[PDB]
Amino acid sequence: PVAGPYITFTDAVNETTIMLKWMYIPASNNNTPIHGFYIYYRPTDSDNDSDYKKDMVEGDKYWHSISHLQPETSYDIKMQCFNEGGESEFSNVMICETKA
Amino acid sequence: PPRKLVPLAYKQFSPNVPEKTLGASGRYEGKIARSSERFKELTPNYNPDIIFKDEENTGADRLMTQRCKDRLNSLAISVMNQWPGVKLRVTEGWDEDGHHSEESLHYEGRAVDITTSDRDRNKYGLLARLAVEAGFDWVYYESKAHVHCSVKS
Ligand SMILES: [Ca+2]
Ligand SMILES: [Ca+2]
Ligand SMILES: [Zn+2]
Repeated sequence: PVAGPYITFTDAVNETTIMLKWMYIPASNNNTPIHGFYIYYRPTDSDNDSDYKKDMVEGDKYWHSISHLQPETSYDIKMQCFNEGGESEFSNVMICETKA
Repeated sequence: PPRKLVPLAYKQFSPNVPEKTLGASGRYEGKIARSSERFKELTPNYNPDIIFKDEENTGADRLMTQRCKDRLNSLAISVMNQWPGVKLRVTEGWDEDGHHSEESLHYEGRAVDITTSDRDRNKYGLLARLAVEAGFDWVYYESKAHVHCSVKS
């Protein structure tokens, strides 16, 4: 896969978790099969791409919830789809904060 | 030689009026995309003494208006003069990722989310005051994680 997903909405569900949704259309990827998505997130106060943590979801969901985050903290969030051939480009990068 | 200032309190803004008023930054004029005719009104800021987050890897943060650029460029001097060894940091400039409330001045490259390169939030109050004195038409301690700045059109 080459073209990545597109994060459509992100928001804080509470003090330690964030909800996000996204869209995706193949044909831009020749309709290749998709075996899931990687959701990357990192404390905004970091600028090093080695600080992103990673979550796995199946290619059958358009939304997800990132748990075990820090209260009242800002996070950079981006994602990518993938198959047995590797990962796609990163989606747009969204900045979302949790609850106080 | 650093100067003695009056820090802005969290969630405070200056001038003391809504951002979209004439006494502040003015009204929203439309969302600038790459395809937008007005996109060409955005110059990239390549100041060596400004740290740009650019977590998008698109250099979108550097994109802003000539006015936002002048106000920003002189704040970079104000910050180094205040805390020698510390630089101005930008976390958000013009935006096309879309996590900002509709009619956000980020979509027009007229606003910036700023911090201190060391992320010492105790410096943010002062940082906000500096932005005000740097000529920024609107300054707003928007979050614990960043200060909000914007300019007219
Ligand atoms: Ca950014
Ligand atoms: Ca952005
Ligand atoms: Zn902002």
